[PDB]
Amino acid sequence: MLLKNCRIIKDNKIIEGDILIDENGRIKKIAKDIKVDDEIIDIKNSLVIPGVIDAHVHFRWGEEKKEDFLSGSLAGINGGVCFAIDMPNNKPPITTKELFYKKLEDCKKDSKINVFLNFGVTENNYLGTVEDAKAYKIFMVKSVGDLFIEDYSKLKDILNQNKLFCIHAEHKDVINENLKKYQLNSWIDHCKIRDEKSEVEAVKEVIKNLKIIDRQSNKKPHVHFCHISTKEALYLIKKVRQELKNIKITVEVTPHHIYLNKDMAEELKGFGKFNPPLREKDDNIALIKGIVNKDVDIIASDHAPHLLEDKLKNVKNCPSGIPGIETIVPLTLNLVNKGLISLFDAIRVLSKNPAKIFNINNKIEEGNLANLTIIDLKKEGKINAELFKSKAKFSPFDGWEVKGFPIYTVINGTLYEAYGCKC
Ligand SMILES: [Zn+2]
Ligand SMILES: [Zn+2]
Ligand SMILES: [Zn+2]
Ligand SMILES: [Zn+2]
Ligand SMILES: [Zn+2]
Ligand SMILES: [Zn+2]
Ligand SMILES: [Zn+2]
Ligand SMILES: [Zn+2]
Ligand SMILES: [Zn+2]
Ligand SMILES: [Zn+2]
Ligand SMILES: [Zn+2]
Repeated sequence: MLLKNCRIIKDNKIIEGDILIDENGRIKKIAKDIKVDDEIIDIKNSLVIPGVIDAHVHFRWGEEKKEDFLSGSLAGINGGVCFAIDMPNNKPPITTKELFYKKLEDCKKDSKINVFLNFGVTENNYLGTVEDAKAYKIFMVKSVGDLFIEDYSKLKDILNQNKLFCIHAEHKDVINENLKKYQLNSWIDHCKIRDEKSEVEAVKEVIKNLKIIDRQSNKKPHVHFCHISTKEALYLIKKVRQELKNIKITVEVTPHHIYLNKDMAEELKGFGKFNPPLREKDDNIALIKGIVNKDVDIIASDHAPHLLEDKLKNVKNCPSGIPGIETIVPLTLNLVNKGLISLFDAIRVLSKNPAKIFNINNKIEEGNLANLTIIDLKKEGKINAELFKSKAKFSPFDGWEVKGFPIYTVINGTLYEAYGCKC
Protein backbone atom coordinates (compact mmCIF):
# COMPACT_ATOMS: atom_id res chain seq x y z
CA MET A 1 0.00 0.00 0.00
CA LEU A 2 1.13 3.49 -0.97
CA LEU A 3 0.09 6.57 1.02
CA LYS A 4 0.52 9.50 -1.37
CA ASN A 5 0.82 13.21 -0.58
CA CYS A 6 1.82 12.98 3.08
CA ARG A 7 3.34 15.71 5.21
CA ILE A 8 5.54 13.60 7.48
CA ILE A 9 7.03 14.44 10.87
CA LYS A 10 10.50 12.90 10.60
CA ASP A 11 13.11 14.21 13.08
CA ASN A 12 12.51 17.93 13.71
CA LYS A 13 10.84 18.90 10.44
CA ILE A 14 7.83 18.43 8.15
CA ILE A 15 8.80 16.77 4.82
CA GLU A 16 6.47 16.13 1.88
CA GLY A 17 6.55 12.63 0.50
CA ASP A 18 4.88 9.30 -0.08
CA ILE A 19 5.09 6.30 2.22
CA LEU A 20 5.22 2.82 0.71
CA ILE A 21 4.23 0.03 3.10
CA ASP A 22 5.15 -3.50 2.10
CA GLU A 23 2.76 -6.35 2.71
CA ASN A 24 4.45 -7.28 5.99
CA GLY A 25 3.39 -3.85 7.30
CA ARG A 26 6.89 -2.38 7.27
CA ILE A 27 7.75 0.97 5.75
CA LYS A 28 9.54 0.11 2.51
CA LYS A 29 10.29 3.55 1.07
CA ILE A 30 9.79 7.22 1.95
CA ALA A 31 10.26 9.45 -1.08
CA LYS A 32 8.51 12.19 -2.99
CA ASP A 33 6.27 11.12 -5.93
CA ILE A 34 6.76 7.37 -5.57
CA LYS A 35 5.39 5.54 -8.61
CA VAL A 36 4.57 1.87 -8.03
CA ASP A 37 1.89 -0.61 -9.07
CA ASP A 38 0.08 -0.85 -5.74
CA GLU A 39 -2.99 0.14 -3.83
CA ILE A 40 -2.89 3.95 -3.51
CA ILE A 41 -4.54 6.07 -0.82
CA ASP A 42 -4.36 9.85 -1.22
CA ILE A 43 -3.58 11.49 2.15
CA LYS A 44 -4.14 14.92 0.56
CA ASN A 45 -1.23 16.54 2.46
CA SER A 46 -2.53 15.54 5.88
CA LEU A 47 0.09 15.26 8.63
CA VAL A 48 1.58 11.84 9.37
CA ILE A 49 3.12 11.61 12.84
CA PRO A 50 4.73 8.62 14.56
CA GLY A 51 1.91 6.61 16.06
CA VAL A 52 0.43 8.15 19.19
CA ILE A 53 1.05 6.31 22.48
CA ASP A 54 -1.48 6.57 25.30
CA ALA A 55 0.70 5.50 28.24
CA HIS A 56 -2.15 5.31 30.76
CA VAL A 57 -5.37 3.39 30.14
CA HIS A 58 -7.66 1.04 32.07
CA PHE A 59 -9.23 -1.54 29.72
CA ARG A 60 -11.07 -3.32 32.59
CA TRP A 61 -9.93 -6.97 32.31
CA GLY A 62 -12.23 -8.96 34.60
CA GLU A 63 -14.95 -6.28 34.29
CA GLU A 64 -15.72 -6.63 30.61
CA LYS A 65 -19.10 -4.91 30.82
CA LYS A 66 -17.16 -1.67 31.40
CA GLU A 67 -14.64 -2.18 28.56
CA ASP A 68 -12.68 -5.09 27.08
CA PHE A 69 -9.64 -5.47 24.82
CA LEU A 70 -11.77 -5.29 21.67
CA SER A 71 -13.85 -2.22 22.53
CA GLY A 72 -10.78 -0.57 24.09
CA SER A 73 -8.64 -1.02 21.02
CA LEU A 74 -11.47 0.07 18.67
CA ALA A 75 -11.68 3.17 20.84
CA GLY A 76 -7.92 3.59 20.39
CA ILE A 77 -8.16 3.31 16.60
CA ASN A 78 -11.01 5.84 16.64
CA GLY A 79 -8.86 8.18 18.73
CA GLY A 80 -5.78 7.86 16.51
CA VAL A 81 -3.92 5.91 19.22
CA CYS A 82 -1.54 3.20 17.95
CA PHE A 83 -0.13 2.04 21.31
CA ALA A 84 -1.71 1.88 24.76
CA ILE A 85 -0.27 0.85 28.13
CA ASP A 86 -2.85 -0.85 30.33
CA MET A 87 -2.79 -0.62 34.14
CA PRO A 88 -2.89 -3.63 36.52
CA ASN A 89 -5.79 -2.63 38.82
CA ASN A 90 -8.06 -5.36 37.49
CA LYS A 91 -10.44 -7.88 39.11
CA PRO A 92 -8.27 -9.64 40.23
CA PRO A 93 -5.32 -7.21 40.21
CA ILE A 94 -2.21 -8.13 38.24
CA THR A 95 0.14 -8.95 41.13
CA THR A 96 1.45 -12.39 40.11
CA LYS A 97 3.33 -13.59 37.05
CA GLU A 98 0.60 -16.10 36.22
CA LEU A 99 -2.18 -13.50 36.37
CA PHE A 100 -0.03 -11.27 34.15
CA TYR A 101 0.37 -13.92 31.45
CA LYS A 102 -3.27 -14.99 31.66
CA LYS A 103 -4.24 -11.35 31.00
CA LEU A 104 -1.57 -11.05 28.29
CA GLU A 105 -3.12 -14.02 26.45
CA ASP A 106 -6.61 -12.49 26.52
CA CYS A 107 -5.04 -9.24 25.33
CA LYS A 108 -3.30 -10.93 22.35
CA LYS A 109 -6.57 -12.64 21.32
CA ASP A 110 -8.64 -9.51 20.66
CA SER A 111 -6.62 -6.31 20.86
CA LYS A 112 -6.59 -4.45 17.52
CA ILE A 113 -3.91 -1.93 18.56
CA ASN A 114 -0.50 -2.43 20.18
CA VAL A 115 -1.25 -2.91 23.88
CA PHE A 116 1.39 -3.34 26.58
CA LEU A 117 0.72 -4.34 30.18
CA ASN A 118 2.06 -2.90 33.40
CA PHE A 119 2.66 -5.02 36.50
CA GLY A 120 1.09 -4.25 39.87
CA VAL A 121 3.47 -3.66 42.79
CA THR A 122 2.51 -4.86 46.28
CA GLU A 123 4.39 -4.93 49.56
CA ASN A 124 4.88 -8.68 48.94
CA ASN A 125 5.92 -8.96 45.27
CA TYR A 126 8.06 -5.89 44.74
CA LEU A 127 11.40 -7.63 44.11
CA GLY A 128 9.93 -9.82 41.36
CA THR A 129 10.65 -9.15 37.70
CA VAL A 130 8.16 -9.68 34.86
CA GLU A 131 10.07 -9.58 31.59
CA ASP A 132 7.17 -8.46 29.37
CA ALA A 133 5.88 -5.73 31.69
CA LYS A 134 6.48 -2.21 30.45
CA ALA A 135 6.48 -0.64 33.91
CA TYR A 136 5.68 -1.36 37.53
CA LYS A 137 2.66 0.50 38.88
CA ILE A 138 2.57 1.75 42.46
CA PHE A 139 -0.70 2.96 44.03
CA MET A 140 -0.18 5.08 47.17
CA VAL A 141 -3.95 4.85 47.86
CA LYS A 142 -6.44 2.00 47.73
CA SER A 143 -7.33 0.73 44.27
CA VAL A 144 -8.30 -2.99 44.25
CA GLY A 145 -7.17 -5.97 46.31
CA ASP A 146 -3.68 -5.65 47.79
CA LEU A 147 -2.70 -3.25 44.94
CA PHE A 148 -1.93 -0.47 47.39
CA ILE A 149 1.26 0.37 49.28
CA GLU A 150 -0.20 0.93 52.74
CA ASP A 151 3.15 1.25 54.55
CA TYR A 152 5.10 4.19 53.09
CA SER A 153 8.20 3.21 55.09
CA LYS A 154 8.73 0.44 52.53
CA LEU A 155 8.92 2.92 49.61
CA LYS A 156 12.70 3.21 49.85
CA ASP A 157 13.08 -0.57 49.47
CA ILE A 158 10.49 -0.78 46.68
CA LEU A 159 12.04 2.06 44.64
CA ASN A 160 15.65 0.88 45.15
CA GLN A 161 15.70 -1.14 41.91
CA ASN A 162 16.68 -0.75 38.25
CA LYS A 163 13.07 -0.55 37.16
CA LEU A 164 10.62 1.83 35.49
CA PHE A 165 8.01 2.73 38.12
CA CYS A 166 4.73 4.52 37.46
CA ILE A 167 3.17 6.07 40.56
CA HIS A 168 -0.35 7.14 41.41
CA ALA A 169 0.60 9.77 44.00
CA GLU A 170 -2.11 10.67 46.48
CA HIS A 171 -1.35 10.55 50.20
CA LYS A 172 -3.54 8.10 52.13
CA ASP A 173 -3.02 9.88 55.47
CA VAL A 174 -4.00 13.34 54.19
CA ILE A 175 -7.16 11.87 52.63
CA ASN A 176 -8.07 10.05 55.88
CA GLU A 177 -7.54 13.26 57.87
CA ASN A 178 -9.80 15.15 55.46
CA LEU A 179 -12.47 12.43 55.62
CA LYS A 180 -12.90 13.28 59.30
CA LYS A 181 -13.23 16.99 58.45
CA TYR A 182 -15.64 17.06 55.48
CA GLN A 183 -18.76 15.17 54.46
CA LEU A 184 -19.33 14.03 50.86
CA ASN A 185 -22.50 16.03 50.19
CA SER A 186 -21.89 17.37 46.68
CA TRP A 187 -19.35 17.12 43.87
CA ILE A 188 -17.05 19.87 45.18
CA ASP A 189 -16.50 17.87 48.38
CA HIS A 190 -14.61 15.24 46.40
CA CYS A 191 -12.16 18.03 45.48
CA LYS A 192 -11.81 19.05 49.15
CA ILE A 193 -11.25 15.53 50.48
CA ARG A 194 -8.60 14.60 47.91
CA ASP A 195 -7.17 18.09 48.05
CA GLU A 196 -4.04 19.50 46.42
CA LYS A 197 -2.02 18.83 49.56
CA SER A 198 -2.91 15.12 49.34
CA GLU A 199 -1.14 15.02 45.96
CA VAL A 200 1.77 17.25 47.00
CA GLU A 201 2.49 15.23 50.17
CA ALA A 202 2.51 11.95 48.20
CA VAL A 203 4.99 13.44 45.71
CA LYS A 204 7.15 14.71 48.62
CA GLU A 205 7.07 11.23 50.18
CA VAL A 206 8.41 9.67 46.97
CA ILE A 207 11.03 12.39 46.40
CA LYS A 208 12.36 12.07 49.97
CA ASN A 209 13.06 8.39 49.27
CA LEU A 210 14.59 9.05 45.83
CA LYS A 211 17.14 11.43 47.35
CA ILE A 212 18.32 8.68 49.70
CA ILE A 213 18.60 6.20 46.83
CA ASP A 214 20.35 8.73 44.60
CA ARG A 215 23.23 9.04 47.06
CA GLN A 216 23.30 5.81 49.09
CA SER A 217 22.65 3.31 46.29
CA ASN A 218 23.96 2.09 42.96
CA LYS A 219 20.42 1.42 41.66
CA LYS A 220 19.06 3.82 39.04
CA PRO A 221 15.24 3.68 39.08
CA HIS A 222 13.24 5.69 36.56
CA VAL A 223 10.18 7.16 38.28
CA HIS A 224 7.20 8.26 36.19
CA PHE A 225 4.57 10.31 38.02
CA CYS A 226 1.08 9.57 36.65
CA HIS A 227 -1.52 12.35 36.14
CA ILE A 228 0.20 15.18 37.97
CA SER A 229 -2.48 17.80 38.54
CA THR A 230 -1.10 20.52 40.84
CA LYS A 231 1.20 23.47 40.33
CA GLU A 232 3.01 22.68 43.60
CA ALA A 233 3.82 19.06 42.69
CA LEU A 234 5.12 20.19 39.31
CA TYR A 235 7.31 22.76 41.07
CA LEU A 236 8.72 20.19 43.50
CA ILE A 237 9.49 17.79 40.66
CA LYS A 238 11.16 20.58 38.68
CA LYS A 239 13.29 21.42 41.75
CA VAL A 240 14.34 17.87 42.62
CA ARG A 241 15.31 17.12 39.01
CA GLN A 242 18.07 19.69 39.52
CA GLU A 243 19.41 17.76 42.53
CA LEU A 244 19.31 14.12 41.39
CA LYS A 245 22.28 12.67 39.51
CA ASN A 246 21.35 9.03 38.87
CA ILE A 247 17.53 8.92 38.96
CA LYS A 248 15.37 10.07 36.03
CA ILE A 249 11.90 11.47 36.76
CA THR A 250 9.20 11.93 34.15
CA VAL A 251 5.81 13.63 34.48
CA GLU A 252 2.51 12.90 32.74
CA VAL A 253 -0.64 15.04 32.71
CA THR A 254 -4.15 14.32 31.46
CA PRO A 255 -6.48 16.31 29.16
CA HIS A 256 -9.04 16.69 31.94
CA HIS A 257 -6.51 18.18 34.34
CA ILE A 258 -5.50 20.68 31.63
CA TYR A 259 -9.03 21.73 30.61
CA LEU A 260 -11.29 21.29 33.64
CA ASN A 261 -11.25 22.93 37.07
CA LYS A 262 -13.25 22.69 40.27
CA ASP A 263 -15.45 25.71 39.48
CA MET A 264 -17.08 23.25 37.05
CA ALA A 265 -17.52 20.47 39.64
CA GLU A 266 -21.24 20.89 40.28
CA GLU A 267 -22.06 21.21 36.57
CA LEU A 268 -19.94 18.19 35.58
CA LYS A 269 -21.32 15.93 38.34
CA GLY A 270 -20.14 12.33 37.89
CA PHE A 271 -18.43 13.28 34.61
CA GLY A 272 -16.07 15.53 36.58
CA LYS A 273 -15.32 13.02 39.35
CA PHE A 274 -11.90 11.43 38.93
CA ASN A 275 -8.74 10.87 40.94
CA PRO A 276 -6.86 13.13 41.46
CA PRO A 277 -9.87 15.48 41.32
CA LEU A 278 -10.49 18.82 39.64
CA ARG A 279 -8.04 21.54 40.68
CA GLU A 280 -7.92 25.34 40.25
CA LYS A 281 -7.61 27.29 37.00
CA ASP A 282 -4.09 28.23 38.15
CA ASP A 283 -3.20 24.53 38.07
CA ASN A 284 -4.57 24.22 34.50
CA ILE A 285 -2.28 27.09 33.48
CA ALA A 286 0.77 25.66 35.25
CA LEU A 287 0.38 22.32 33.45
CA ILE A 288 0.11 23.99 30.03
CA LYS A 289 3.16 26.13 30.76
CA GLY A 290 4.89 22.96 31.97
CA ILE A 291 4.43 21.43 28.52
CA VAL A 292 5.86 24.52 26.80
CA ASN A 293 8.81 24.62 29.25
CA LYS A 294 9.36 20.84 28.83
CA ASP A 295 8.75 20.13 32.53
CA VAL A 296 5.79 17.95 31.52
CA ASP A 297 6.97 15.00 29.49
CA ILE A 298 3.78 13.35 28.20
CA ILE A 299 0.00 13.58 28.04
CA ALA A 300 -1.91 10.37 28.78
CA SER A 301 -5.64 9.88 29.13
CA ASP A 302 -6.13 7.77 32.26
CA HIS A 303 -8.95 6.22 30.21
CA ALA A 304 -11.13 4.84 33.03
CA PRO A 305 -14.48 3.57 31.69
CA HIS A 306 -17.34 2.80 34.06
CA LEU A 307 -20.98 2.00 33.42
CA LEU A 308 -23.05 5.07 32.60
CA GLU A 309 -25.56 3.81 35.18
CA ASP A 310 -22.99 4.17 37.98
CA LYS A 311 -21.60 7.49 36.74
CA LEU A 312 -25.11 9.00 37.08
CA LYS A 313 -25.29 8.25 40.82
CA ASN A 314 -24.67 10.86 43.53
CA VAL A 315 -21.14 11.76 44.66
CA LYS A 316 -20.96 9.09 47.38
CA ASN A 317 -21.85 6.22 45.04
CA CYS A 318 -20.34 7.52 41.80
CA PRO A 319 -17.06 5.82 40.80
CA SER A 320 -14.08 7.98 39.93
CA GLY A 321 -12.82 8.05 36.37
CA ILE A 322 -13.84 9.07 32.85
CA PRO A 323 -13.11 7.63 29.43
CA GLY A 324 -10.56 9.58 27.46
CA ILE A 325 -8.74 7.56 24.82
CA GLU A 326 -10.99 8.94 22.08
CA THR A 327 -10.57 12.58 23.12
CA ILE A 328 -6.88 12.79 24.04
CA VAL A 329 -5.64 13.52 20.51
CA PRO A 330 -8.30 16.11 19.51
CA LEU A 331 -8.04 17.88 22.87
CA THR A 332 -4.26 18.07 22.55
CA LEU A 333 -4.38 19.29 18.93
CA ASN A 334 -6.97 21.83 20.04
CA LEU A 335 -4.32 23.39 22.29
CA VAL A 336 -2.10 23.81 19.21
CA ASN A 337 -4.87 25.59 17.31
CA LYS A 338 -5.61 27.86 20.27
CA GLY A 339 -1.92 28.85 20.36
CA LEU A 340 -1.23 27.47 23.84
CA ILE A 341 1.35 24.88 22.74
CA SER A 342 3.20 24.39 19.51
CA LEU A 343 2.62 21.60 17.02
CA PHE A 344 5.99 20.12 17.95
CA ASP A 345 5.04 20.26 21.65
CA ALA A 346 1.97 18.20 20.79
CA ILE A 347 4.08 15.66 18.89
CA ARG A 348 6.57 15.49 21.74
CA VAL A 349 4.05 14.71 24.49
CA LEU A 350 1.81 12.36 22.44
CA SER A 351 4.34 10.45 20.42
CA LYS A 352 8.05 11.14 20.83
CA ASN A 353 8.43 11.34 24.62
CA PRO A 354 6.15 8.35 25.37
CA ALA A 355 8.21 6.36 22.85
CA LYS A 356 11.52 7.25 24.56
CA ILE A 357 10.22 6.71 28.10
CA PHE A 358 8.54 3.35 27.54
CA ASN A 359 10.93 2.02 24.86
CA ILE A 360 8.39 1.86 22.02
CA ASN A 361 9.65 2.18 18.44
CA ASN A 362 6.99 4.17 16.58
CA LYS A 363 9.51 5.94 14.31
CA ILE A 364 8.59 6.67 10.70
CA GLU A 365 11.75 5.07 9.33
CA GLU A 366 12.34 2.64 6.49
CA GLY A 367 12.30 -0.95 7.76
CA ASN A 368 10.13 -0.21 10.80
CA LEU A 369 6.59 -1.45 11.28
CA ALA A 370 4.19 1.28 10.17
CA ASN A 371 2.40 2.70 13.21
CA LEU A 372 1.13 6.08 12.15
CA THR A 373 -1.38 8.66 13.27
CA ILE A 374 -2.71 10.77 10.39
CA ILE A 375 -4.30 14.02 11.45
CA ASP A 376 -6.19 16.87 9.88
CA LEU A 377 -4.85 19.69 12.05
CA LYS A 378 -7.42 22.29 11.04
CA LYS A 379 -10.64 20.23 10.93
CA GLU A 380 -13.22 21.84 13.17
CA GLY A 381 -15.81 19.55 14.69
CA LYS A 382 -17.77 18.62 17.76
CA ILE A 383 -16.85 15.83 20.14
CA ASN A 384 -19.85 13.50 20.11
CA ALA A 385 -19.79 10.68 22.66
CA GLU A 386 -22.42 8.72 20.69
CA LEU A 387 -19.68 8.20 18.08
CA PHE A 388 -17.29 6.68 20.68
CA LYS A 389 -16.30 3.05 20.14
CA SER A 390 -15.59 2.62 23.85
CA LYS A 391 -18.35 0.92 25.81
CA ALA A 392 -18.34 4.15 27.88
CA LYS A 393 -20.23 6.46 25.52
CA PHE A 394 -20.13 9.59 27.64
CA SER A 395 -17.67 12.35 28.37
CA PRO A 396 -17.32 15.72 30.12
CA PHE A 397 -16.16 16.95 26.69
CA ASP A 398 -19.36 15.80 24.95
CA GLY A 399 -20.56 18.55 22.64
CA TRP A 400 -17.31 20.54 22.72
CA GLU A 401 -16.26 22.10 19.45
CA VAL A 402 -12.53 21.62 18.93
CA LYS A 403 -10.09 21.94 16.06
CA GLY A 404 -7.83 19.05 15.02
CA PHE A 405 -8.74 15.39 14.56
CA PRO A 406 -7.11 12.11 13.65
CA ILE A 407 -8.50 10.91 10.34
CA TYR A 408 -6.60 7.61 9.93
CA THR A 409 -4.82 5.22 12.28
CA VAL A 410 -2.26 2.78 10.85
CA ILE A 411 -1.59 -0.25 13.08
CA ASN A 412 1.42 -2.30 11.92
CA GLY A 413 0.64 -1.36 8.32
CA THR A 414 -3.17 -1.77 8.47
CA LEU A 415 -5.10 1.40 7.60
CA TYR A 416 -8.19 2.30 9.64
CA GLU A 417 -10.50 5.28 9.60
CA ALA A 418 -10.39 7.39 12.76
CA TYR A 419 -12.95 9.70 14.39
CA GLY A 420 -12.28 12.59 12.01
CA CYS A 421 -12.95 10.66 8.78
CA LYS A 422 -16.70 10.73 9.58
CA CYS A 423 -16.86 14.23 11.11
ZN1 LIG B 1 0.10 -2.96 0.54
ZN1 LIG C 1 -0.20 -5.31 -10.47
ZN1 LIG D 1 -16.13 -6.79 23.50
ZN1 LIG E 1 -3.93 6.82 38.76
ZN1 LIG F 1 14.04 5.40 31.94
ZN1 LIG G 1 15.47 18.82 47.34
ZN1 LIG H 1 -4.04 24.74 42.86
ZN1 LIG I 1 -5.03 5.28 36.11
ZN1 LIG J 1 -24.40 -0.05 38.94
ZN1 LIG K 1 -26.90 0.88 40.41
ZN1 LIG L 1 -15.24 27.78 14.41
